[PDB]
Amino acid sequence: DKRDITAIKNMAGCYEVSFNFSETFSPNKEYKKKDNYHSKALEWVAVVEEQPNKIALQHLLVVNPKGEGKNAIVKHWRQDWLYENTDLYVFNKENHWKYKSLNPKQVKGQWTQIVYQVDDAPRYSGSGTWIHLDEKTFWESTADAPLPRREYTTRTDYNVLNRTNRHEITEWGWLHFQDNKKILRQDNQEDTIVAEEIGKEYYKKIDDKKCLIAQNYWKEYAPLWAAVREEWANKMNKKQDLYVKPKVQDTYLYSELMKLEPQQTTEAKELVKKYIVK
Amino acid sequence: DKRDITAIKNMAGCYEVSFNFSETFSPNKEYKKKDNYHSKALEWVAVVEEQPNKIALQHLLVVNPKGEGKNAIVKHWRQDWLYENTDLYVFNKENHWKYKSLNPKQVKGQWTQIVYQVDDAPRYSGSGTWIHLDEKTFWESTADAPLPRREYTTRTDYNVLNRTNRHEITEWGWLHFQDNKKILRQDNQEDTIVAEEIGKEYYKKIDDKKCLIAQNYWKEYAPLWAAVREEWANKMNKKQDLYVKPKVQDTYLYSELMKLEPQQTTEAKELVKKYIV
Repeated sequence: DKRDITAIKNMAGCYEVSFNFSETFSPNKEYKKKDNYHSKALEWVAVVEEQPNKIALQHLLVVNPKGEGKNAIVKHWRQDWLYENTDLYVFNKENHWKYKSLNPKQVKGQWTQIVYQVDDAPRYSGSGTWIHLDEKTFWESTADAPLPRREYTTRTDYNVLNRTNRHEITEWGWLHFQDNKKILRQDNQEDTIVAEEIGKEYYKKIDDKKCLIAQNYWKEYAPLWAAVREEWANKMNKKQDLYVKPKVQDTYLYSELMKLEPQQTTEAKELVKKYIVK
Repeated sequence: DKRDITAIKNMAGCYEVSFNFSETFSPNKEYKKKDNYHSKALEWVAVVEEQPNKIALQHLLVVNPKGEGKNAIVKHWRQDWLYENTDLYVFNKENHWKYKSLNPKQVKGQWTQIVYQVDDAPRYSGSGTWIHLDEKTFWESTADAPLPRREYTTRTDYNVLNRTNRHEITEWGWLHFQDNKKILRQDNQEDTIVAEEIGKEYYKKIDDKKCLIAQNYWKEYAPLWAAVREEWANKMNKKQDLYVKPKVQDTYLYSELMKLEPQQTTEAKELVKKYIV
């Protein structure tokens, strides 16, 4: 179904995003639910790569609309879509992502979505079939993920967020629905659900012109980010587990990459390798 | 798909149900969320009617497992499944259900689930396709519905519950996931969503023995209820709107039927037609 490509590419554009999360259930009766979350943003999603069965989508955030360049844009998670892919990198705990090879017969008709981090490192991976039935266009998958900032800045109750993600194309844009389980993963033990949350992320399509600051940034700095991507790919094509340093020399990778200029491709690649433990 | 029929019939058996409801979002920022609802129950789901394009499932609750017969059993929502159905009764508001016709083109591959109440009156209807992909077996649809007991016993804040219902077959049984919206449809202001709720009902499969008390009741009282279904069907097959009197003589219908005996079929059909306007 080629309607599958239409749906992925319908997640591209200029959007005003409403971020919303509410806690729901817990296996502990004494659990005290945390207050609900709401944020807002201006996001431009771009199609960085279109290949025969690969579509890559980069999210960029416009923080200052009255500005120009990189100081007005903050990069956001990338979303890569691969058809009938058997090679996945999934989150275990901490800074460990493990290679998982899927059965090639279960991934038939399916698309794998690999969501990446701001520094372009792997964040989470899942596979599923796009459904174009009942006047609805949706995709669902479940994936273990690193804790987001809204959570690590607020609590230490858990280490893995299991996300059941749903991507639905809508009249006004798209919705990223999430039914998440907050899990405590400890070694040689079974996972424990500390709590659960529901999230509804609304992307309302607006005119592309209102996201021009980001389009102009990417025109210039795209070649650099392609090299960052290529290096991560070199590691992950070796099909071995990935361990990633969070900070080297009290500096994070995204910050170092951002300081770099558009043509400093070689330098960028060396930086990625400096944050890969192997 | 054949697997379609297999999926509906896997929603049957003896189950231990866990009911879980949590309010989530509201457009009123000053809204105070209500406490979460949790309950448990023992239920028997049975296949009462199976024809090629219609499968009906009756839910019966065992309230006392050390009991005998009728007073140990409480009737629960019937679930009728109809393939490629164009005739639906949809909840509007306040004891009124409106007839809706659908174009056969929209319902291809789809099944309609009409959920009925304890008095076998209609509650909600919706249509959707069963998905058998990704090692998952699911069905989803959206339907405006009347308020449940959990809510009418406690709130007058709203009058219609919009429900997005997901029925998924699982190894342990089935799950009823609910993404619902709480709406006030009114006068002097229009549809207001008061709050949103998420519900997850877990129907875990257990030994049939635990549900026999109910199986026995059904063997005896089945024909009375077949008769109640016959009268409602008469009204509904006339494809016109339905208004149901909530109470006559300050008496509810289920209560009257529940005061009857298997033999009393005519009286039942008569009691039903008393509450039909």
